[PDB]
Parts: sequence; structure tokens; C-alpha cells
Amino acid sequence: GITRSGSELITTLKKNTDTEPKYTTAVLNPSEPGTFNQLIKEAAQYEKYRFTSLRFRYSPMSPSTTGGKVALAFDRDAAKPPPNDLASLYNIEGCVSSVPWTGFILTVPTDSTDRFVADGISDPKLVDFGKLIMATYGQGAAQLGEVRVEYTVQLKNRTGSTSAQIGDFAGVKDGPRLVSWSKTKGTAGWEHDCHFLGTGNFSLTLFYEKAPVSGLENADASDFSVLGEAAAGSVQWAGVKVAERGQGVKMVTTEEQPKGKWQALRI
Amino acid sequence: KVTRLSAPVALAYREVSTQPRVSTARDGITRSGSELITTLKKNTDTEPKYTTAVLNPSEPGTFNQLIKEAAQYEKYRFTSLRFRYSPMSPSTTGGKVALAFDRDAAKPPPNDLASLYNIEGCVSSVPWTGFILTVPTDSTDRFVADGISDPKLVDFGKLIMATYGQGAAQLGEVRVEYTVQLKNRTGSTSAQIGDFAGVKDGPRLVSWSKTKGTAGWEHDCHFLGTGNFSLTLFYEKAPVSGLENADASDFSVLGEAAAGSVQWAGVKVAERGQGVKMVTTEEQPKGKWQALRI
Amino acid sequence: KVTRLSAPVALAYREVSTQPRVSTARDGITRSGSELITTLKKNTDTEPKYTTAVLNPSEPGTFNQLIKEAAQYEKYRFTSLRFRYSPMSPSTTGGKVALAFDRDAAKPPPNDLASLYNIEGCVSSVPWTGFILTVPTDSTDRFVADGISDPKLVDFGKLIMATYGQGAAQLGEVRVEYTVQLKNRTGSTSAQIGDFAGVKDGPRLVSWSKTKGTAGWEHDCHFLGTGNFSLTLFYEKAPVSGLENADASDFSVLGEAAAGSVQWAGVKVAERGQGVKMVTTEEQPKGKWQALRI
Repeated sequence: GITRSGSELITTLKKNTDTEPKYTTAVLNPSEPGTFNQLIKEAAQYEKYRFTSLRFRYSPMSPSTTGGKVALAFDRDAAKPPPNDLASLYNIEGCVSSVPWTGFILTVPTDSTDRFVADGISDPKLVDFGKLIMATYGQGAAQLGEVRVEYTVQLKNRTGSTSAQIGDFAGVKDGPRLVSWSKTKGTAGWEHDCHFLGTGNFSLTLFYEKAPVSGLENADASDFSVLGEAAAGSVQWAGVKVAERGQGVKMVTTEEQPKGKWQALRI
Repeated sequence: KVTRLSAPVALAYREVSTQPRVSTARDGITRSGSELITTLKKNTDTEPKYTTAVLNPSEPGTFNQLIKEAAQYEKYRFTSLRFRYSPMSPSTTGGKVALAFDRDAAKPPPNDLASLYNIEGCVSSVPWTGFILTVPTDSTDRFVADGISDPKLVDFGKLIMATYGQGAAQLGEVRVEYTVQLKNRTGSTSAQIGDFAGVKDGPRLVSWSKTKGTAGWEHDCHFLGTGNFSLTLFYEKAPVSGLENADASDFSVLGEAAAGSVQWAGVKVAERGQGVKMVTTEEQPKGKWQALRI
Repeated sequence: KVTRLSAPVALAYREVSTQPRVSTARDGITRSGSELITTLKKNTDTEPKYTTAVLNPSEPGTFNQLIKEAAQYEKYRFTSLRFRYSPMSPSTTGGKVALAFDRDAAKPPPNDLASLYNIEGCVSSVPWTGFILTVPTDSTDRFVADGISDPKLVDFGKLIMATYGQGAAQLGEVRVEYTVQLKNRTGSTSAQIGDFAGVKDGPRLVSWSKTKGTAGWEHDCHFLGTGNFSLTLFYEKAPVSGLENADASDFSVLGEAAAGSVQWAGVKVAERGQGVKMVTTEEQPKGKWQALRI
């Protein structure tokens, strides 16, 4: 084995001037960028880990003239519906929400079993502890604060590999059959779907034939870079910068599914 | 007290996650609190406004984690139980957050304060601070509700909480510090199944409600027990209505009407015997139902 | 042994009425036997004939008084358990009363003796005497059936009993001397409610059976757990049939057919996964049901 130590800043939160919290539950595993954009680059050479240190601080950068709460407590079982309701939240360890005008920390009893990261899929339970959570309920106005993850990991067994990703459609069917980060659904009335399952800035590159409707548009997205035609048989490219998990981008070509091909590298 | 005081802009607390503790045979088991009973919500108005919540080993609207170990017993205790206004909202907000229990856990809250401010409990404070509440608990082997009954011989009394203010916020939260005694070994429950057979009915497997009808068919769908429930049930000629309610707590119907369908609701009662009803003709035969407590 | 022996005309015993005993938290409770598992009935024939009865904390056909305190736990023990042939029938009658358990509590009894007389247990004797039976019990935290499963990973194995004779009588009776360990605090059960919604179904509240169908509508009504149960359920277009059964134990149907009715049955299974079925058309939508273990 090798090791590490934290320094990440896992997404924020945003007002809530409402009477029911509202959660951003973020998942924890050596490779889940939506929780590690700087360490998901050294787990492409190993498989298994540790944790020995990891805590989340509500940095505190917003005056007191604002208030409410900012729940923040982890639940091993990093996967299952957040509740819907507080008490529900306020009953699951973690413990610790405080107001937004102060500086709090959060800590987690970490174990000691040689768990494996996801070069997929699996089951969200045998591969990673559990997701994190964060709610905040208030009404007085502000852009609360930010947090990270204080940690120290153990990456046993020397491996090495990974990426995102080339995924072609075959007139009858498709083809994602070589590491993901996006799911490509379509919404009928052809207008389509071009998605994510992972989080970070990417380098798209791809797909083609009948350069129709459009292409490479985007919606719940981060920066876009398209240097293509349209193509009616062309080539294309873009750089995303996402937001929280699952942000989407899309084309526009007819009616019913066959096309060409693509490849999505993470970067 | 004297001189110096710091009413901070902000004050706040940090509560955790109560993990539970328990005893031999002697003729009983036990417990300890950790629940968080609903909140409150502003009140930027000049008259309080109450959420009165009922107390009994099985009334989820006051225990979502202990109403799962009273399906094997019947009778209890209390030895410890207090409610804290956790305090998670700055001082730039204010008013009051009344909070005092009344044995007689069932009867109209008043309408007015003084009325409230005259019934022990005592203790409201402002929303920017952390307060606690405590209750003189007795010592009689009382029974939980595998129904219905009477809201008085089966459970101490409901709790209350008001808050009157106008400066803006989502005040705080509370729970129930407790330690119970669950004698007599029993075991059973859920949401009770009771079918009507065209000639007659059928409640013949543990209660909490009595189903009377008032002629001019408009009907009756009742309780003998007290707490939050999970209804689930009954059907055939989906008539008139169904699942309406009157002296009731929250209702949840996710059915048709049905003229042959299926249905569901969650109650949150008030004091003993609150009622809900259908509407289907004239003279009694129907279908079936099952009422689990929860 | 030697010389003298008195095979009395009559011998008989006098058993009472076992009142029960129990332990802290540590992570478990306990028990002790006193049940009387079905008898046997003549056999004035030359090939035994078996009543094989299955063993698991919840399989009433082997526990009618303890299948009421496993609706709050899941896992067990055994530390003590033996079956006695009480002896209440004169010697003017005779034959044998085989009686020996086989861990692998599920598999066809044979057909033949030697077959039986080759599987431990050991111990049959004549009907005019008082015998006992005992079992080497293990030590693995096994789970009871809130269903179905597999009859092997959830319970040791069924018991057996044969008797072959011809001289006339109503032999005797037996029970199960035991002491159990019920770890992990759970709590729930009954007979599981699982509805089909025209588009889909609904098993979404604790199992013991999987409901598959075999095309050519003739259908499927199954198990994942093992013991005697209390069915109760489902309905609308009372077609084909209903509640038939095949790899099953005793059936009790007190329904119509129904074309919109109501129904009920008591199973007594065999080893894991035995099946029962209806008969209604072609392609899946129906009504609803609930399967309590008992």
C-alpha cells in the first residue's frame, strides 16, 4: 500500500428560504468524483481502501444577518432515499447542523475492512461506506457556505487502468460497453438526450452520419465546447464542467434512434 | 443573574444520534428516548397556534422508532421523558415557542394563550435559545392502543407546542427524552383485518375502531385507540365516497373511489375515538378492510 | 438385563403442562419446549407410513406456542429438543413407531423402512412403552422464514414418524423438548400483503412466496419460506379456479371461486418452495392478497 489525506470541496448549498429541508446527498468512494476530483486520478492503479481520516467542515463564509440550519451527517449505508423529513434526518447520526453564520466540523467513525472501489457497478453497499448528506432550512437570505472532506486513505493491491469511453449505436441497438459516465436517453418527439453518471470537466469528442437537428446543445451544464459542423455525416467535440451529478446535453436527429458513434473520455 | 448578558446573533446547538439501551424478565423489558416529533413553522401572527401531538407507546405521530416493539407487549411506564427545543435559528428572529404537556393528553387546545399559559408544562421561551421540558411521570400499568378505546385510560395525554412571533424563520426542532416499561409479553399488530359479510360483518382479529353507520346512508368509520396509523383497505361498489374524514388527523387517500377498487390513508389522531367515513348505499353489505396501528 | 421382565397389559404415563422460562440483552433472549406435534393413527399394514413434520422457529405444524415470539426476531439456536412418545395405549396393541430427525429437514421420506431404518434418529420402539428421542444440535446463527427461501439454509430439517402395526389402537402422542436462542431484535409479521396493479404487481412488504405464472394461463402461487401458514386473500374475476395446490401440505379454502370474491387456506409445507395456484386469464391483472406466516 501507498496513502493520502483530504482537501476537496464537495458542492454547496443554496438558500432554502422554505420549512422542510432539502438534501444534496453526495456519495463516498475513492472514485465517485461528485466527491473527489483530486484523488480519482490515483485509483486507476489500485483497488481497495481504507479511510483513517475524513471530516467535513462548514466553512463558514456568510454573515449572521442570515440564519436557519445546515444539517450535515454521514450514514455508512451511503445509499438509500434521504428521507423526506427532518426528524428522519435528525435521527441519523452525523449530528451536526448548526446555523450558517458559524464554523462547524463533522466527523465519521471509519472502519477497517479492505473494501473495493467501482470499476463499475456493483451494489451501492459492498463497494463504498455510504453517501454523505447536507440540508439546510432557512429563509433569511444568503449563499450560506462551503465544505470539503478531511481524509487519509489506503489504496492496497497494485492494479492500474480505467477512463470513462467509446459507445456506438447499431441501427437495431446501441453499444456503452466500455466504461461509463453518461446514459443516453431520449425523450420522444425527437429532441433527445445526452447525459452523465459521473462528475468533473470532460473532453468529448465524437459521434455522426445524418447531421440533422442539431447537436450539441446543452441544458444542466457546464461550459460546452463544440467545434463541429452539424455534420450530416460529420465530426464533433465539447468540454463539459459539470455540476452535480447527472447534468445533460443533446442532439437533435430523427425520430427513431439509429445514427453513428461516440467516445466520452473523462479528463 | 446580573450585569452581563450576551444575546448573541447566533446561538446554536449540536445534537447527535442517540444509539438505544435495555433489562432481565422480572416481568418487563425498557427503553430510552430519541425521537424528533414535527416543527413548527413561523407564526408571524398575534395568537399562538398549536400542533398538539399525542403520547402513547404506539401513536407514531410521536414515536416512529419504538412503535415497533409494542407489538409484542401491552402496558407501560415512562420514567424519563422531556422535550428540548433544540435551538437552530439565529436571534435576528424572535417570539415564543410554548411547549408544555397536559396529562389529559386529549381535549381541545384552547384557542387562547392565557389558556395555554395556565396549563403547567411551563415553558416557552424564545426561538434563539435552547430550552428543555420535563413531565412528572406516574406509576400505573397503563395499556397501549391495539385500538381505540377512550383517549384517557390508555395514554397520559398529548403534548402541545405553540409559537407566536413575526420576525422571520424556521424556528427549531424537538424530541422526547424517555425510558419506558413494557410489561406483559404479548405480540402482534400491523395497520387488524375486519370484513363485512352481506348478512353481517367480521372485527374478529384485534381492534382499534368501531364501524357504525348513521342512517341516511352517510356512514361511520371509527377509533377506540389513539396514535398515527396506516390504513389500508376495503372495496367493491365504489360509491359515494370514501374516505372522507371529520374529527381527524392528517388523511391519506390514494384510492379511486373504486366501484370495485382499493384504498389507503394515514390518520394522526386526536383524542380517542376521532372518526372517518365512506359513502355507499343504503344498507350495509360491501367488501373488507384491515387497520394496522403503526 | 436379564431374567425378568414385565410387559404389562398396560403401561401408561402422566405428563403435565409445561409452564415456560427466559435471559438479559447480550444480544438475545431464549426458550424451552412443550408442544405436542400430531399423532399418529394405526397402520394395521406392512409398510410404514410417515407424517414428516418440519422444524423451524416458525412452522406451526411444529410450534403453535412460540411462533408468536419470532415476529420480533430473526435467527436461532436450539440447545435442547427431544421428542417423546408419550406412551398412552395398552400392550394388547403393537408394531413400531419410528421417530428420528434428519438435519436436512426436507427431502422425500423414503418410501421404505430400511431407508428409514438407515437414517439416524434411531428410535422406534413399540407403541405400549414410553420412549424419547434426541438430536445433536448445532451452533450456527440460522434465520427463520419471513418466507421462503430454500428448505435448507433456513431450518435444520423436518422430523419424521412412522408406525407399522396391525393390532388395534390410537397409539400415542409426542412433543418437542427444546431451548432456543432468538438473536437480533426485529419485529413484524402475520399471514405479508402483495397486490397486483393491472400494469404490475406489488410484494413490497415482507415475503415468503414468489408468484410466477406459467403461460397457458394456469398459473403459479409459491413459497420461499417453510412452516404451517394462514392464507388469507386476493380477488375480482373469480375464474378458473383457485386455490388449487400441488407440492403442498394441507389446504384450506373457504372461498367462492369469487368472480369478485374472498378466500383463505392453511398450508403445511414441505421443503421449501412447495407451490399453490389459481386459474384466471391470460394475462396477469387481478386483485390482491396477504400472506401471514403463522
